[PDB]
Amino acid sequence: KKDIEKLYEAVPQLSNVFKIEDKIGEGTFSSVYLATAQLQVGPEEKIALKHLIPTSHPIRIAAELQCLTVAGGQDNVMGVKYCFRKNDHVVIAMPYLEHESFLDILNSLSFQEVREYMLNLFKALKRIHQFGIVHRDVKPSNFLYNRRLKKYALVDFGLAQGTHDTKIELLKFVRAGTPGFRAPEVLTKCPNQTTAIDMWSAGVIFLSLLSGRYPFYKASDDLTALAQIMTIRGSRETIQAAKTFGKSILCSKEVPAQDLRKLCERLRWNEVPDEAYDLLDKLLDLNPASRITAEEALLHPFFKDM
Amino acid sequence: RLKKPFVKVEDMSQRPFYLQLTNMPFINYSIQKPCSPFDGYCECCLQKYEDLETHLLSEQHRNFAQSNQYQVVDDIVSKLVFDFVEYE
Ligand SMILES: O=c1[nH]c([C@@H]2CCCN2)nc2c1oc1ccc(Cl)cc12
Ligand SMILES: [Zn+2]
Repeated sequence: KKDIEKLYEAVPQLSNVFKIEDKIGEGTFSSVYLATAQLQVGPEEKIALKHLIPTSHPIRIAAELQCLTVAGGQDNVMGVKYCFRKNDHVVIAMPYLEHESFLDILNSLSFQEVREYMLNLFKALKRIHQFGIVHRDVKPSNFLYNRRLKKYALVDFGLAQGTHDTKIELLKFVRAGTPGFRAPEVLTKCPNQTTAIDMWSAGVIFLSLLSGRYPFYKASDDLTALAQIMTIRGSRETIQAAKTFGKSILCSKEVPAQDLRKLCERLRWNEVPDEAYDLLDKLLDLNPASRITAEEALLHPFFKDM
Repeated sequence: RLKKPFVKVEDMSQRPFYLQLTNMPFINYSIQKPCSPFDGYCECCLQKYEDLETHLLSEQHRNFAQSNQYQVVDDIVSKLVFDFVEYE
């Protein structure tokens, strides 16, 4: 309420255009608000307004906008309608999509709905990865899901980096995500981090969906998450994989790799196919070179026929 | 020499970092669904701040905030189509 007032004051032009109703999201680097506006084309429309923290470097602001303009608005990737600026305050106006809380729907989705969710996530990931965008903060709060409408939008390019050959110019001139969704090569600070790190994240999401638990890896720092990952995927397996990316991991307590089906079943629909756990295993590959890509994921037997 | 349990991470070509907890993570199946089985700095002024509001109000920030450094942002904005109705 006081936040709404301060936003209007920071970007005065907003009061000419929007009736700002409520704050619908908040992260380290932004707050997202629900607002109403009148379209010239006729309809009134619900709008999401994303106020970026005024400490963002202009290049960071610009790179996020460029992701939205170039890659967004298609294939379950959020696009941008307009952008408002007064000085250091930038507000991105995007279409509003009404959406579920992940906690709410988690234990109430049918299995077919689990597979539709994952299929549609991989469509969004394939799209951004085609442009050489590494999202770096893929998690349920950044993947909008309208259960009723079966609509999906991947959001928030505010932590993105480019691949070596990225098609988003500003990304070459480039902030840490949630520990629980970060890949082993991320947690261990590998200098080379590719699109594979987002595929790991999608596997953590899939792990929550199959086990009925969220947040799966509940960790406030990177090494705690790594320790939790080792109890799932195995310490020896993690130590071996980390070598392939130039990291030496020592662990005092050896813990075995878990069977994924048994893990998810004990944590948690009557005949989940082997293909689901096989796909999970590929998503949670400890080696980022061998980890499945979004394009490969879409062709996985788990998704015949959709 | 490190008290157990620990995790240690080093780059294979050289500064180590560590984890030490009372207990290592343990997969808890008995905890009920949906609980986990395991249950600033300014980029503009290139400086860490004490308080956000007061840092924004500082002449260092105000100066950046009002410069031409957001040209790169306005350049993309100019390419977008304004399709809302605007009131006076
Ligand atoms: O970039 C976003 N981040 C977020 C969240 C909140 C701040 C951290 N990520 N939400 C949205 C974002 O864009 C949106 C567009 C429409 C709707 Cl309904 C929500 C969002
Ligand atoms: Zn500053």
